[PDB]
Amino acid sequence: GSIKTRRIKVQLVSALKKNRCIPQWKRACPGFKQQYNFTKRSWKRKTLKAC
Amino acid sequence: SRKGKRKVACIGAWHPANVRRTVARAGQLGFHRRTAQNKKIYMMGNGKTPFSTEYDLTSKTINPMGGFLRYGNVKSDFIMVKGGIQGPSKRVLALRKAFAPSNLGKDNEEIVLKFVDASSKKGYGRFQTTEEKKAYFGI
Amino acid sequence: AFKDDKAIELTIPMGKITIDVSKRWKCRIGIRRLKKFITKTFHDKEAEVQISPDLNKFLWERGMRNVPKRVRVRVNQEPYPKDPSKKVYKLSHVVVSTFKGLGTEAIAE
Amino acid sequence: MKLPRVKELSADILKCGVRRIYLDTFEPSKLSAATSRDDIRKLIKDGLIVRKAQKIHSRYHANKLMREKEKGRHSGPGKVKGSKNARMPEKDKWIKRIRDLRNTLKELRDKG
RNA sequence: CAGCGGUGUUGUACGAUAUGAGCUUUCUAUUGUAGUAGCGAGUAUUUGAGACACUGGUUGUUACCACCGUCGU
RNA sequence: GAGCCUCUAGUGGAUGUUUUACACAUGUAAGGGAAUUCGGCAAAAUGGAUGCGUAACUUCGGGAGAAGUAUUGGUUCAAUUG
RNA sequence: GUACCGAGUGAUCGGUGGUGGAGGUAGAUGCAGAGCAGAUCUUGGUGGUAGUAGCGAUAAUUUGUCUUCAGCGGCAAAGACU
RNA sequence: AUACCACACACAAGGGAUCGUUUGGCUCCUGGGACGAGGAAGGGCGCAGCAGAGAGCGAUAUGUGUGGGAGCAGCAGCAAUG
Repeated sequence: GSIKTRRIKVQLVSALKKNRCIPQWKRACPGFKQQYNFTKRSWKRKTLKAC
Repeated sequence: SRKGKRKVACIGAWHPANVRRTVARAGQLGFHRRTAQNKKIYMMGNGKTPFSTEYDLTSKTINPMGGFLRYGNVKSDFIMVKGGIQGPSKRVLALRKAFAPSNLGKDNEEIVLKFVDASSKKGYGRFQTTEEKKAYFGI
Repeated sequence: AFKDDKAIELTIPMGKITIDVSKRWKCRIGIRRLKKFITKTFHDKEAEVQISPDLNKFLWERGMRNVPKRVRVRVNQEPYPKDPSKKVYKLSHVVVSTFKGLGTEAIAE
Repeated sequence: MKLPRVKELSADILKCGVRRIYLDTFEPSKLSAATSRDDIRKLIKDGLIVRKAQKIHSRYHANKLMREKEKGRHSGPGKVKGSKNARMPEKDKWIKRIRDLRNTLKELRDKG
């Protein structure tokens, strides 16, 4: 909801910046072997436990 | 009861371990061949010659007011017989001379008609001819 | 269109064609059966039928559980624009005071 | 600018519900080109977006019934469902009476 | 689909007009006369009316003469 | 601020077919009236307000809305809560 | 690894032709985590049933028109509902 | 058995056994046995030209000195003034 503590807000801000795919240029690099970022999440499928 | 009331409850014992042909089951009803024996001819006549009894001195044809419901007016020769007969209007039937003669007293008696009903078969029919309807109403 | 590019004007017995249809859905199924009547009258089952909004509005006038006894309509026949292998019949509402005397007429233009 | 959104912003501007906004049919291009509240203000001024009137609910029967009940019609034994006391409260009759009588005595004494 | 005949079901359409237990006394012209009304459940007439169906009776109008497959000679 | 009907504000999709039997939610029924069944289970019947009239027993407070009966729409008037 | 053909009572062994693309045996001895049809065995993959059972408690939907490219999507006009 | 069901063989599907390989594991032996109030171990947050995770590093987030010496993995730019 609208009321939040400072500690809860920083957790949300960090959880929101980490939630991104692999940038499209990295895929062209000779040494790079990852397909998809397995740390990506959806609000419909997991809980953060920020509480 | 659960699972329905309009059924036979028990359709057999444990032995024999099959259903017998004598137990009732759901299926086709009607549209079968049937023969009705010893029906008696009350009258024979023609659809467009009027007739009268010794007692009813009106002269009228066999056709009721407005005709028979999904048929209209009789035009050819006709037979009249006692009781009901197989099938709906318009179906074909086969007629046969009786296979053996009857001993029953109800069958072998004479027939003398005094009245035949010619009123409408649609709704309550309350007149025997168009002349009566024209006389009951005005003009 | 029709012979000599005439329109045909006819009356549809909505009361009769819906005799068997359930009270709850009378007006919904009546529309399906008005279109069927047209196609048999001109012997053209695969053709399209198009209902003008004024005729729609007349039919729905007493809600879903009812339909008028008789309705008078003008019909035009044209090749179907989206697939000109078919025909389309276009229906227009004709306002009448009484039905007495109205047969089936063919009118120029 | 999708047409559902045009209705929302118009509803905000004309202080009514979305069910009262009418979009004119002959220039959908002109509507779809809108980007901002100031575009919508102009379209409203030009009459391409219109507020419809309210649906009618007349008091004809209510007034008629009220006048008839004032004449004393209806109101028979087959028209009432509550107790006599619910319809004409007994404590109120008492309170009305005794205030009049007390006021009458007060004036008579004070006037000598 | 309509006429015109025929056979049923319901119960007497809309609108006019007249009456109605009672309650009421308004207007115009102009000095005094003449003009001069309202409100009302219902009932009767026009009206066995009007509505609705079916007709293997009869007249008018409108629509329909295709196409694809299989087996054989 | 019951149920039923409307104003303000908000709302909806597995397609076509008249679609037997057996179901699940419901209606109606001649004459008889619990004969049904472990058992009136289920259903029907009664129902608001106004008046008349109300038993045994009782800790005298109650029983008591006992039971049993009659009235009720529209219109036009009187009379002022009857 | 896969078809054929030969040798052995048998556990098994040998060759030939396609596929594959870099390693492999015969004799005598040594050490063992050394041979499977089953355990309502463990893990992974696949059938029959079957284009079948089902997918539709609730307010309800029709017509035109544009897109969509084939959404009862959007917009107008009706019909309903909380 | 015209078309269903079964088996055999050739071709196409479906799955990942087998054989070939390994910058990982395990066991034994030898060395080592080095933390913190000068703020540890462990947690959080920031820092790249395009940068999510992980690695590296603290607002000095590739600074200074010494020994060397050729490129910075993609794209754009840098480099014997390193």
